[PDB]
Amino acid sequence: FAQFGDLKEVRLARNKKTGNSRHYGFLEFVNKEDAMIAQESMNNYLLMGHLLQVR
Amino acid sequence: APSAKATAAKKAVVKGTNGKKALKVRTSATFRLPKTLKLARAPKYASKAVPHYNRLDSYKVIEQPITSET
Repeated sequence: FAQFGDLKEVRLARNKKTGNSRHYGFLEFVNKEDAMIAQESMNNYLLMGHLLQVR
Repeated sequence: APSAKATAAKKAVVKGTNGKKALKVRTSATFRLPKTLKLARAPKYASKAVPHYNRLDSYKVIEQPITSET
């Protein structure tokens, strides 16, 4: 997500017990417009058999 | 803002960045047929199945001599 603009700070959700992810996270790149274009791009994006949704 | 770095990435993921065509410039203001192949007559059968014997042999050419008084 550097590619969609300069990123401010990122953070995801890891378990505090046998630490592994609960499969979600958060981010703000800098901007509202950067956020919304990234959402428009990756709204229903695909890879193996999860698919990213974004808000 | 433009988010200029993103707009490259915008078209990147949905298309796959193969968006550059190449064009060959046609300096000539006109256009004619390209010199494509013109193949060779290699048949299955022959046209009349026999080489004709010589039609105009010498014994046919000279028909007679002449025995006259000039």
